[PDB]
Amino acid sequence: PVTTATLGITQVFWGLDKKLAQRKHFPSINTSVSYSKYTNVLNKFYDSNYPEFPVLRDRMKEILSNAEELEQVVQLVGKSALSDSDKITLDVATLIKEDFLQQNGYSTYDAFCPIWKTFDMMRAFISYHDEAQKAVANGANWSKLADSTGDVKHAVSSSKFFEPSRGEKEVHGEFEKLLSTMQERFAE
Amino acid sequence: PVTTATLGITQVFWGLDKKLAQRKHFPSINTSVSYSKYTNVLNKFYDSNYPEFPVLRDRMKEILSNAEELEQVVQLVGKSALSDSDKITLDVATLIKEDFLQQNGYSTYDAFCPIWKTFDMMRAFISYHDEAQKAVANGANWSKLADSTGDVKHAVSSSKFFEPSRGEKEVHGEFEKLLSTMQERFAEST
Amino acid sequence: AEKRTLIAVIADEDTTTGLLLAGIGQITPETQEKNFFVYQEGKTTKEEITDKFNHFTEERDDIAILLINQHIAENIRARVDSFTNAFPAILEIPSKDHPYDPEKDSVLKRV
Amino acid sequence: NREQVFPTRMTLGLMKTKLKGANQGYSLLKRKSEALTKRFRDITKRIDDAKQKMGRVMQTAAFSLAEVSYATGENIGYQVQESVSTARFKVRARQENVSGVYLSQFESYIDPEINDFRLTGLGRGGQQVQRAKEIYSRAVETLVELASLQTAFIILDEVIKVTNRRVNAIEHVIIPRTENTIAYINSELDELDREEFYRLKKVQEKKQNETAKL
Repeated sequence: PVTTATLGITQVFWGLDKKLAQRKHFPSINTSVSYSKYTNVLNKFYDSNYPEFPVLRDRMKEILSNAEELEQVVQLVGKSALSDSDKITLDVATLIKEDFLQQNGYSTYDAFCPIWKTFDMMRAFISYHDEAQKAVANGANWSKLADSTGDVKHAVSSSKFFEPSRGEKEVHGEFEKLLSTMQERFAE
Repeated sequence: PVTTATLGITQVFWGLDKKLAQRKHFPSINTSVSYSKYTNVLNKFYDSNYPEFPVLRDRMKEILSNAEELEQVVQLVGKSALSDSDKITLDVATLIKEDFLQQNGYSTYDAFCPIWKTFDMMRAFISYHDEAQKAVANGANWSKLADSTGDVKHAVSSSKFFEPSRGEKEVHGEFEKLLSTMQERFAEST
Repeated sequence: AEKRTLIAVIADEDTTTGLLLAGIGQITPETQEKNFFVYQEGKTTKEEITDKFNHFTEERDDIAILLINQHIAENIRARVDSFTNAFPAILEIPSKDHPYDPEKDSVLKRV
Repeated sequence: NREQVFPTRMTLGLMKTKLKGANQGYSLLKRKSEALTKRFRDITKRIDDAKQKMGRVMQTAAFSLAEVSYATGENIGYQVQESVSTARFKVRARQENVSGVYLSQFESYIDPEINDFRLTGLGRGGQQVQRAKEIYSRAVETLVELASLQTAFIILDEVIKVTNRRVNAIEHVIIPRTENTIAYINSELDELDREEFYRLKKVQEKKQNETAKL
């Protein structure tokens, strides 16, 4: 009853899952159920500061929902002859869950992820997903593409290890190289 | 609530499953949930009188657990992919359930199985399982081994019919011949 | 698999000669083994033919497709039935004066 | 016949989600089984046609080989066996994606390293030997195609059997099991609600008695 009343009254809900908590997948936010009613208001601030933030957030929500549906279908049907794009979405969402929605709040590097750093990480993840999608749609096999771009995937993973204490100028430049490296793999 | 409080306070829990209560499988003891906490303290008596009793009981318990897992996986995925060892475990545990674990308390032979008879029959069943495992690991196909040793299997499964009224000396004398014949019938077949 | 790149022939002498002319079968010099072994009813025995077929199916991993004559497969019917593995494939080609029998086909029996 | 799940609202919701997923998987796997069964029937028809064609091609190749041997005046089998150092014909497996299965398809190839045949040293009938070799190569290609079709049919049969077993298991085991678990959980929470209602009714009776006394 207290949860229901608070859920009806409040505007944001950061639901937590015991299954994710026990696996030490903190902050353990239940993405399916969690919601925020302040995105409509915050479109103005995002257009002022980081114009691409709402689009990237919607893209990541869509990717996570599609990958949840695909994971349910995989659990149902043994992942038999999964589509290349479906495998891309599954891999990208697993990477997002393991390197963007999982941060140790007590670790020095990931205690505080500022808005600029998290926006750059969101853009890096979305660019990686888009590059994989476009390259496979061109004709590249996903297995060979992953074998070739494991270095870029590890760089995107280490983007969570990037220290925000270096300031915006240093961190933003570091992500600029990551986009350049990600674009370089697209040509190959 | 009564069952929960009783399980919290008592030391021995002989759970009964109605699935085995039907199909006339008495005692319908659920070997998965039942437990006894006096097995540790009873090691003194077991080492004094029947030293191999705890080891045989543990071997039978692990055989039953392995067969429970095998039956669980088979009931949904069939038995067309089991290994020879898995087939041996399933067959021996079905034999244990059909002959050893089930006891007809209203039959003269199985009204009262004393401790020595129970220990000897555990020895017989465990020796049967070990001999089958060794023979198959030697290279013998399990189907052909079962076809050749159906007589030994019947002799083991019919060991319950040995009336304890004959006495410890007579019943144990027949059981010693049962193991010796079973060992021979597993070496000649292999 | 990609490793299995060969054609096994255990048919009669004429069919073995035809397969050799086609070039599917050959004898490996280093391995001292022949992919296509000539065997007839008079030559060797049923047990030898069954052993050769088993070696081609399992020991000779390079063999991908096995070509066995219907007359040869008749004496190796038990081995053909036991060879339930898809790889390598087994084909019951007809021999000289021995037309192919649909009933004797192991693959067609599963239908 | 029920899952060992502790009766709770979270458990009830998890089991409803499990039941919905089980029904969805049942429908999807039944449809996949139907598609693979259509593909397997097509593969069986193609296998029968390929067996007939392979029999005809084998008869033609046997006739051609007999004609070549008659023209040459001797059996070229010994010479062919002697010149068997390397195989000119090789087959490479290809992982074709037919429906939801990944049945491998054999792809024949010709190696020009040892493409030379035993025409030299045959004595006579070189043209007949070459024609017989070409006919035998065509028959070998047809046999490779038939073997690939048979392997695909066997793989599809195994996959269809596994899928049908999975559908039957899902339905008969899981759906009664999950439905019985849902029923048991609903009954248990109904019992807890009834006990709470009785306790509240006793509280109301005590309060009413106290109010009447006062």
